[PDB]
Order: sequence, then structure tokens, then C-alpha cells
Amino acid sequence: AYTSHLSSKTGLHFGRLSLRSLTAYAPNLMLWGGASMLGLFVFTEGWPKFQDTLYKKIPLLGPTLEDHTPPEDKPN
Amino acid sequence: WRTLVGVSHTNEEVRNMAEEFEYDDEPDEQGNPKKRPGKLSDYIPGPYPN
Repeated sequence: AYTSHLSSKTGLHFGRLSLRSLTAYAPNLMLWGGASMLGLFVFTEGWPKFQDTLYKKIPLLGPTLEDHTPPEDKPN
Repeated sequence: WRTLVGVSHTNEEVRNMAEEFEYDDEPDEQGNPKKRPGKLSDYIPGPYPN
């Protein structure tokens, strides 16, 4: 039959940000998080602590960052 | 002396050439001047004092 009203909801928001928009943006927020952690994994690669902590567990590029000099050619 | 290690000589080869010289040590507990065998931190000494 006929529709006299328009039944509705008003959603969830705090201004510009709605939960619909952040659910639309959330997989790419995770992708941007992965991209920025890749960026700092680039920017800390000549850093010794993170080299021994994470960047020498890679299977093919494992011994590509270590040193193969004997301890007779270093002064300290 | 430490800059020669791994360029032209071995670590002990530089340690012996440095220890064949004598540098000014920190003065002893009575305040008298002391001398010292060289180490890898020191510099290659000239032949003249001034």
C-alpha cells in the first residue's frame, strides 16, 4: 500500500568522521601502516641493532650484511 | 698507530711497533713524571722534540 512516513536512522558520527567512512578507509589504513613500516625498515638498514634484531633473518639476504673480516685487521 | 691495522700490518704487528716507543704517561702518585710503552691510540712520534 501507500507509504505516508519515511522511517530512518541517523547513524554514528562525530563531525566529519563517520563509522561508514572509516570502515571504507580501514583496509587501506592497514595498508598505509604496512607501507610506513616498510619505509622505516628502509630507513634503519645501516643501523646495527635492527640489523641484528630483524634484518638478518631473511633467508637469501641473511649473510649479506654481516662482516667476514678476521679480528686481526681491526684495531678495536 | 691504529690506522695501520688492516691496511698494511696486522694488529700484533702494529702493537709491537708501537710498544717499541715511549710516550708521556700520567704522573704517578707522588707527582713525578712517568713514561709509557705506546699503544694503538697514540700517534707516530717524530724524531725531534721541537
